[PDB]
Amino acid sequence: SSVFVPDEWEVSREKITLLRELGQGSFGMVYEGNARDIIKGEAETRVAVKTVNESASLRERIEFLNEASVMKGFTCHHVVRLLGVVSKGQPTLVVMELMAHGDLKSYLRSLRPEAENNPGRPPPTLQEMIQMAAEIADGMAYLNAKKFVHRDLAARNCMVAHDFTVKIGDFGMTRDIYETDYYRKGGKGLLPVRWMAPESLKDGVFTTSSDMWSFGVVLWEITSLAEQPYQGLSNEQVLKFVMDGGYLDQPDNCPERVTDLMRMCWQFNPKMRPTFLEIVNLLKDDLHPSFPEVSFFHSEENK
Ligand code: EMC
Ligand code: EMC
Repeated sequence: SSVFVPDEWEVSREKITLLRELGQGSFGMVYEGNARDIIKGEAETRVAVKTVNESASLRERIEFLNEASVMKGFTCHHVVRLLGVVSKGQPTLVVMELMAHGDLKSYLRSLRPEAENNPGRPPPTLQEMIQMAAEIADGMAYLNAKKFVHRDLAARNCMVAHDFTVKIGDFGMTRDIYETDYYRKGGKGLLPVRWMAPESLKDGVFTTSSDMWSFGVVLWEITSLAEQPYQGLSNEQVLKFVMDGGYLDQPDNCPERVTDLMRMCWQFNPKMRPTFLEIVNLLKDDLHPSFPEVSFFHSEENK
């Protein structure tokens, strides 16, 4: 059932130029490209362009476009957004905003003291960490408001803009440089075990509450510059540790307010964990002045 985006979201094919491949997405390759006159005030804009694999069935091709129509309804400064779609002709293209600094996991790793790709920037300050935290929690609040359960929130699944704003978004690369971030629990499916709440591991259920747990892990990744959670434990060990009530070690030289927030996320009982809106409420008093201008939290949409 092909459901198409509004006229405003259709992009003339001639306005998109694919430049190089960024990597694999759920339906196929993702490319970095240029889109002309796609954003007001900009003659050209760097974008990420998704396509469906040429081996995909018609059904999968239709599903690829229908998903873009869904993603079209996710409009929040703290969520990577759909800029447009070339639905007519082959191949169909879903144009997404390109985050200048890529995913958060790779960005954090580049900030390490001896990283070869170190931007010449210092690891995030307390202030920047709290800002990132509120942006992530805010985008997740928006998504949860849309009844979306991420199921794989992690720094690898967040992206960094040119001004360092962190947004919820990923192309669909479970298998990538981060394949090791997933494990076939019981020889079954690939699960992001080191990011999963104890109840998800034990019963396979995922909720916004399990998303909150993962959010705590993301905060932890910011503090550790994205080390592997429970790096000293094997996948099997992580399963037992976490199901037994274990959680990550409180980061060093980090305020009680922050570590406590992390501890709340890691509450064993999902019911005891904060909601994403509560997370933002908790950090709202010390954020960049633009925050109220763009957050779902301070929006008329937060109902
Ligand atoms: C303004 C809703 Hg993120
Ligand atoms: C990344 C500051 Hg506790």
